[PDB]
Amino acid sequence: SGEYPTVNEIPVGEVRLYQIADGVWSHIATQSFDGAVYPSNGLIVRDGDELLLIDTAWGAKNTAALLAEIEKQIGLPVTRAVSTHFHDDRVGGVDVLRAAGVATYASPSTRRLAEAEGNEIPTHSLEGLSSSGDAVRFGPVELFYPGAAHSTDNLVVYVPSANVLYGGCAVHELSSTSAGNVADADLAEWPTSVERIQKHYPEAEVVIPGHGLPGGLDLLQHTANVVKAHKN
Ligand SMILES: C[C@H](OCc1ccc(CN)cc1)c1cccc2c(-c3ccc(CS(C)(=O)=O)c(Cl)c3)c(C(=O)O)[nH]c12
Ligand SMILES: [Zn+2]
Ligand SMILES: [Zn+2]
Repeated sequence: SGEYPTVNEIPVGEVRLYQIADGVWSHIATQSFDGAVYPSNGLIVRDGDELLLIDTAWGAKNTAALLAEIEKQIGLPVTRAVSTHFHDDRVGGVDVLRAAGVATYASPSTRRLAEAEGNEIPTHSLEGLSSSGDAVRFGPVELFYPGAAHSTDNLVVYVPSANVLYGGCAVHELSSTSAGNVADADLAEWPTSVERIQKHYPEAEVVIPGHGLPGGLDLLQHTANVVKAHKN
């Protein structure tokens, strides 16, 4: 009823949307992984009379439910999707999107890692993002590669019309006490990559983590703090 959704409002298989700003929503879903249940976020950005989707809802059935929820709540077609790294919470559901006519995109780094891992593979490669600090436009957003952090391929997304920074899994929520799933992370480089985000997007007003509650710019420093403490 208006607060940011959590698993206690989200059975696995259901999707909720949350209005972030004019023409910007997050999507929230829950999934089971290794015997525990987790929430995860993605983004939806209005692109004229179409929608740009950032990240799947972590699974085929969740992503089908996401498309149905978008039709119910927004009613504009999702035409393109970008996955911000190669893990299942970002690409799991790409096959569903592709069969629903959505054009799916990711960096070549993400595509190679997804393929090697056996995860679903976005169709189209996003060039121009291979060096840290790189940025490219994609419809109503800017895609930015900050360097290795949560994963070597992680991208962040900025919505300039609303000063919304979608950090994906390189950014953690304020209540977090650990750095999440670090199996593919670079804990030593992560703070430097976060510093690059801070320098590039100093006017961000909303910061959205890959998992958990949005907040403000403090999520960036908090993420560096939790990562440094995990490393140590
Ligand atoms: C889908 C993704 O795959 C990662 C992966 C990597 C490698 C392998 C081996 N090839 C297999 C899978 C995945 C799966 C499960 C958990 C996570 C978490 C996560 C973990 C703990 C917490 C704290 S919490 C809520 O427990 O208190 C939080 Cl927030 C987030 C993240 C994340 O940090 O982004 N990503 C996750
Ligand atoms: Zn991940
Ligand atoms: Zn994640």
